[PDB]
Amino acid sequence: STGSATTTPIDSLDDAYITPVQIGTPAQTLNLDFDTGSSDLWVFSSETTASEVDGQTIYTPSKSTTAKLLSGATWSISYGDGSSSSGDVYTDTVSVGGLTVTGQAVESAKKVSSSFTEDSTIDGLLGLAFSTLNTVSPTQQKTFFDNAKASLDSPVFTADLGYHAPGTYNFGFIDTTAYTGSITYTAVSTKQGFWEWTSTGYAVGSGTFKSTSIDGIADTGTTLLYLPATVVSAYWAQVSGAKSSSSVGGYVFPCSATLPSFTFGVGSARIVIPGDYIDFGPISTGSSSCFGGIQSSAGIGINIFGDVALKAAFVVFNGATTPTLGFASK
Ligand SMILES: CNCc1cc([N+](=O)[O-])ccc1Cl
Repeated sequence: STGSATTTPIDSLDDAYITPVQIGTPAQTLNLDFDTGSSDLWVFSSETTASEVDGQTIYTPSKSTTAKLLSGATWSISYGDGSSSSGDVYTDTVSVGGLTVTGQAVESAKKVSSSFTEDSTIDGLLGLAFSTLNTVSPTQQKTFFDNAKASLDSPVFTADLGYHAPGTYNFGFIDTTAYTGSITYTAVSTKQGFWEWTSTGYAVGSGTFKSTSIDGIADTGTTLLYLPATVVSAYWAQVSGAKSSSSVGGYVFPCSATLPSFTFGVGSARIVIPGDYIDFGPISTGSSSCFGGIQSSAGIGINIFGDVALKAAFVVFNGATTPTLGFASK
């Protein structure tokens, strides 16, 4: 089997991407944030505290003839940005782009933190990291991809995120028309439950490539590119007037600037992020200070190849017995 679904930016900045997901019978379609940095499929629901729902579409398990309470199971997750959610668990039929999993754990939110409530466009998350990170207790549950894998034509999914435009998540096949050149594959460590890999270096603009190992995670659920402070300082030093602002929480730059590109290495291959992908717009409405799309990972504890980086590539998440990651230009 295969599936193919379009993923759409939630706003004009590509702050996140949403993908429609069918849950239950008859189908209830919710727009979920596909997150290769976590492993829970959770949704706003008829059980979510009413004051914490503000425009989201909710899953109502009592209206699904295939929903069954997973007795005794609960979940609770905290994300790297300080947001959180928790609740109980149903199993139900879940379909993405024509690919159907029966018995998928659907984690129903009883509580969500304020940043989820305030984002009316995101109805939940669909985790695509390794199932060892799934938070369901006392019986840990499998991700949608892990449940689908045995049925897929090939045990892979691909992320093809757009810049200020829709893109595609495919399951079970590699669309050879969706990228240019060849796909370069690189080793993955699953020890932390992430799609963790090692970039071979970077360049700023037209500058020379610096060969240096940069461990980090491929995370579709993170907006920006978080890299070591040395790398980030070298990037922003090429932008007149750019500075790290403690009050804003990262590097800002004059909105009048033209940003240089940023290149990262994948083995001997190179992925070029155009400068415009690094512009996240005014820090507040009407400001001439703009927020940068490359930020320091110092204090996060891990480097994160988020959407800023991934949207410059066609990315293969190869879930074979020994997982690997593939990157191609596009
Ligand atoms: C932006 N804070 C909530 C949030 C977190 C994530 N996350 O992947 O951690 C995704 C979407 C939202 Cl709306």
